[PDB]
Amino acid sequence: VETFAFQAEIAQLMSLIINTFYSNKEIFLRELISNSSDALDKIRYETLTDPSKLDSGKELHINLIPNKQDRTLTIVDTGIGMTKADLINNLGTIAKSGTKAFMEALQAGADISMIGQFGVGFYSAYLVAEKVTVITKHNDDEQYAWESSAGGSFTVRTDTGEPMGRGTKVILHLKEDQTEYLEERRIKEIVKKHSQFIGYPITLFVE
Ligand SMILES: O=c1[nH]c2ccccc2n1-c1ccc(O)cc1O
Repeated sequence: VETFAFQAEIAQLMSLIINTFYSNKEIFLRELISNSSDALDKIRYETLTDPSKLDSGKELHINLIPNKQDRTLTIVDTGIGMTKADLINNLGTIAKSGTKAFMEALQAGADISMIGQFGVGFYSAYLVAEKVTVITKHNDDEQYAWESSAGGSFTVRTDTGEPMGRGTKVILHLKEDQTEYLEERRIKEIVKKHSQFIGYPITLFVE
């Protein structure tokens, strides 16, 4: 198990998110589904020039799996996935995002609301989760599990668990007061309101 520090600005962004009373928390699901769609688009385009890219799995979809017993909501996609390097760089640093302008924008006009337009939508997961685990398999690497309960650091380790072929699974370990996101009716309404036009099947697994 390797432990890494988040880039300073990401750590600051996470604390803000972690501690906010921002009301419209449901946007977290929109952001994760939008990230999954992007990942699926990526593997799908690459497969136009090289069909063998789908040897790890031909299905392109997104599944939502609430688990009331474990208090987890899991978002699984079969997109392009992430290499170890991608995990460390993309979830650990500002990378390609507009993080700095977002951090500045506490004086522009928008609050916590425009996160997704600044390329940092992923972190909205911390509005509802005390901890996030990301399990991922990219065609070019082994399967890895990234995890963080914020606080400034994250871990990365080889994942020997159930093989996924290719894709990314985000497991949200929900805060005790955010269990509404495990309710079928709530999940349905959020998908309909924010993600209805996503170009891949989004399937809710009923408990
Ligand atoms: O695993 C991934 N590879 C990607 C490539 C491009 C965009 C998003 C990508 N993702 C990705 C990132 C965050 C998620 O919540 C889900 C994902 O599938």
